[PDB]
Amino acid sequence: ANFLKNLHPLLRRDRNKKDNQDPNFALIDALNEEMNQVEKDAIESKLQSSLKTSTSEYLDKFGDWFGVYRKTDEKDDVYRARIIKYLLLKRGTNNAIIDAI
Amino acid sequence: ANSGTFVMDDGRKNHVPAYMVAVALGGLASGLEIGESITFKPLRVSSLD
Repeated sequence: ANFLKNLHPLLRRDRNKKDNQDPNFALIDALNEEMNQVEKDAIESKLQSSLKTSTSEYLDKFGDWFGVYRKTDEKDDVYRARIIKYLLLKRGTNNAIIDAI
Repeated sequence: ANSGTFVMDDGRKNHVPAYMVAVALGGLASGLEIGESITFKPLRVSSLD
């Protein structure tokens, strides 16, 4: 969101008093809105690269990597908990069998 | 004699009577050097009635 900072210095950054319908300010603020929205999305994209904070599609990618597939109507939190549990399954003892049952 | 519309920089179309035109001639003549004349000079008016 450095669009106005790296813009050509002579161009106006502020809607001009002489005209409330200044098309230059309109175009600049439009482009600036798109730049800031893309920056916002790029910041929020970090949550998808972590198993802890992933959501639907990327969480499905993680569960496909781990071998665990989403059930019908299975939300993100229970699904990630089920993946984590599936990785940490004790096996080979009475207590493990009892828990599996 | 003439009256006309002056398009203000603010965007308002000032359709004004003839004495505002006389104000424009007086403001033109005030800036001209002594001895000069407003004859054949532009008036910077958008339209006339």
